Amino acid sequence: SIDVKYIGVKSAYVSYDVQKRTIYLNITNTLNITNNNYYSVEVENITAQVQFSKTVIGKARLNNITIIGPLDMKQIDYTVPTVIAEEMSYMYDFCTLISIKVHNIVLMMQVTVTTTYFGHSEQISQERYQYVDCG
Amino acid sequence: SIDVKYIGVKSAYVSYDVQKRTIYLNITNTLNITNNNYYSVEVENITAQVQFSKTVIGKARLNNITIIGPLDMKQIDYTVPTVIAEEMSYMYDFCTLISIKVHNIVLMMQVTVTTTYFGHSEQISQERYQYVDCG
Amino acid sequence: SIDVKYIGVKSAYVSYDVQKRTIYLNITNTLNITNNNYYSVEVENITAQVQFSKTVIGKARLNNITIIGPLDMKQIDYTVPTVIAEEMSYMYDFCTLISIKVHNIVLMMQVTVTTTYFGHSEQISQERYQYVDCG
Ligand SMILES: *[C@@H]1O[C@H](CO)[C@@H](O)[C@H](O)[C@H]1NC(C)=O
Ligand SMILES: *[C@@H]1O[C@H](CO)[C@@H](O)[C@H](O)[C@H]1NC(C)=O
Ligand SMILES: *[C@@H]1O[C@H](CO)[C@@H](O)[C@H](O)[C@H]1NC(C)=O
Ligand SMILES: *[C@@H]1O[C@H](CO)[C@@H](O)[C@H](O)[C@H]1NC(C)=O
Ligand SMILES: *[C@@H]1O[C@H](CO)[C@@H](O)[C@H](O)[C@H]1NC(C)=O
Ligand SMILES: *[C@@H]1O[C@H](CO)[C@@H](O)[C@H](O)[C@H]1NC(C)=O
Ligand SMILES: *[C@@H]1O[C@H](CO)[C@@H](O)[C@H](O)[C@H]1NC(C)=O
Ligand SMILES: *[C@@H]1O[C@H](CO)[C@@H](O)[C@H](O)[C@H]1NC(C)=O
Ligand SMILES: *[C@@H]1O[C@H](CO)[C@@H](O)[C@H](O)[C@H]1NC(C)=O
Ligand SMILES: *[C@@H]1O[C@H](CO)[C@@H](O)[C@H](O)[C@H]1NC(C)=O
Ligand SMILES: *[C@@H]1O[C@H](CO)[C@@H](O)[C@H](O)[C@H]1NC(C)=O
Ligand SMILES: *[C@@H]1O[C@H](CO)[C@@H](O)[C@H](O)[C@H]1NC(C)=O
Repeated sequence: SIDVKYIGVKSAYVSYDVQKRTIYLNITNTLNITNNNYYSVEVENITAQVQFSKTVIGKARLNNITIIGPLDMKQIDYTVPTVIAEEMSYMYDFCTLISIKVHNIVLMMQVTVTTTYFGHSEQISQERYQYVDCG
Repeated sequence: SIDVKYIGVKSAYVSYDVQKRTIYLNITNTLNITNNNYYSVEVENITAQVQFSKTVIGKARLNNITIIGPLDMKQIDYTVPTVIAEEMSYMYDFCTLISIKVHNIVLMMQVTVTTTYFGHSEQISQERYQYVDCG
Repeated sequence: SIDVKYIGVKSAYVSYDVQKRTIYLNITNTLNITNNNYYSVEVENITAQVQFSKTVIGKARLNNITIIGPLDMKQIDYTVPTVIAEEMSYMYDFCTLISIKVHNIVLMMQVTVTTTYFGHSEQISQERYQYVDCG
């Protein structure tokens, strides 16, 4: 990345801003902007690139061979009982939340067992989070 | 990436902004903008690129061979009982949520077992999250 | 990517904006904009690109061979009982949600077992999330 910007409200190169209930009288504004941008990003000069994978098996006895990749979830139990017994009561639940395994952003790249790779990998995440808002 | 921008409300190169209840009188605005952008991104010069995969098996005895890739979910149990017994009660549930395995963004790239790859991988995520809003 | 922009409300190169209840009198605006953009993106110069996959089996005995790719979901149980018994009660459920495995964005790319690939992979996601709004 080159230019990553997070701005809460207002982003401006030039901002002539006047707010409310304001007197803006007898103003002479002169502005000259000579802006130039030159970009040379991700230039590659490879005369020879070689990726080689070789597997050779000869008169071999293989048994009980197990290969497991990443992210192996096994024998997982969730138990969230919710028992509510009432007896001449006044129940007032305004905003009650029961969240189980809530995912917002899941970015996965090159999650493998055997990988051979060359170059650039980029991940960018921007957000403005707000889970619960009870007024 | 080159230019990634997040702006909450207002994005402007030049912003002459006047708000409410404002007096904007006798104004002389002169503006000159000479803006130039030059972009040279992702240029590749490869004279020779080779990817080679070779597998050779000779008089080999293979048994009980198991290969499992990523993201292996096995024997997963969710149990969320919800028992509500009432007896001359006044139930007032305004905004009650029961969320199980809620996914918003799931981006998956190159999730394999054996991978051979060359170049650029980019992932960009932008959002403005708001789960619960109870007024 | 080159130019990724998220703007909440207003995006403008030049914004002469006047809000409500405003007096905008005796104004002389002069604007000159000489804007030039030059783009050279994703240029590839390959004299020779080779991808080679070879499998050779000779007098080989293979047994009990198992290969499983990614995203293997097995023996998954969801149980969400909802028992509600009433006895001279006043039930007031305004906005009650029961969500199970809710997906919004699922982008999948190159989710394989054996992959051989060359170049550029890009994923872009933009959203403005709002799950629950109870007024
Ligand atoms: C604004 O400028 C004009 C011309 O120069 C002038 O006549 C006027 O008096 C100025 N305003 C005030 C409030 O003096
Ligand atoms: C920008 O404009 C002003 C306005 O008179 C001028 O004086 C200045 O020489 C200009 N600059 C360029 C680089 O054009
Ligand atoms: C890549 O191309 C040639 C070959 O190597 C080299 O002379 C040149 O300077 C390189 N380009 C850049 C932008 O570096
Ligand atoms: C390992 O080998 C034994 C006997 O050789 C067999 O009983 C067992 O099942 C094998 N393991 C697996 C995971 O298959
Ligand atoms: C605005 O400019 C004009 C012309 O220059 C001038 O006659 C007038 O008086 C100015 N406004 C005020 C409020 O002075
Ligand atoms: C921009 O415009 C102003 C207005 O007079 C001028 O003075 C300046 O020389 C200009 N600049 C260019 C680079 O054209
Ligand atoms: C790629 O093309 C030729 C061959 O390598 C080289 O001379 C040139 O400079 C390269 N181009 C860039 C933009 O680097
Ligand atoms: C492993 O081998 C044994 C006997 O050779 C067999 O009973 C068992 O089922 C094998 N494992 C699997 C996972 O098949
Ligand atoms: C606006 O400009 C005109 C012409 O220059 C001038 O006669 C007038 O008085 C100006 N307005 C005010 C409120 O002065
Ligand atoms: C832009 O327009 C203004 C208006 O007079 C002028 O002065 C300036 O020279 C112009 N610039 C270009 C680059 O054309
Ligand atoms: C690609 O074409 C030729 C052959 O390599 C080279 O001279 C040229 O500079 C390259 N083009 C770019 C835009 O790099
Ligand atoms: C593994 O081999 C044994 C005997 O050779 C067989 O009973 C079993 O079913 C095999 N495993 C699978 C998964 O088929």
